[PDB]
Amino acid sequence: SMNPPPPETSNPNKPKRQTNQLQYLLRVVLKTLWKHQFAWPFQQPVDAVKLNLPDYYKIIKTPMDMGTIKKRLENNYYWNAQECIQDFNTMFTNCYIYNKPGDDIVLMAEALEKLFLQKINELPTE
Ligand SMILES: CCn1c2c(c(=O)[nH]c1=O)[C@H]1C(=C(C)N2)C(=O)OCc2ccccc2OCCOc2cc(C)ccc21
Repeated sequence: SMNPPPPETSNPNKPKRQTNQLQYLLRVVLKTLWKHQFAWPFQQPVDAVKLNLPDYYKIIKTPMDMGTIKKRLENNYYWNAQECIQDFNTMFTNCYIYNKPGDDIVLMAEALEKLFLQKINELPTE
């Protein structure tokens, strides 16, 4: 029923790079999704207490959210663009695993995912 610690957004032992692709992921991709009308469920770690979801963190064992991603990008946490893309994909997949296919939140995630995949199709070359 309680929340786990959130995913780390810094770690002095983890290697990292600043690449043009990661800058794009922050300045274009994250910013575009963050401002979307459907972003709000995804802007912070899932609070299973507030949401009365005592099974959330029994079903979702790799939690991810755009607040964490935003901090990771701002903090230069990632080694490459693929690490960040994987975090977005985990976030969307978690929503589809936890929720039923007809749910409103699934429609919202699907709209954000469509936009996300459009923006990463324009991902600049390394
Ligand atoms: C991403 C994590 N997430 C998630 C929800 C969810 O259902 N599934 C998830 O995976 C919830 C939810 C959030 C922040 N996040 C929220 O704010 O819920 C308030 C709430 C509190 C107590 C009781 C019911 C209740 O709302 C029932 C409808 O829930 C909806 C419906 C829509 C359109 C969007 C989100 C949600």
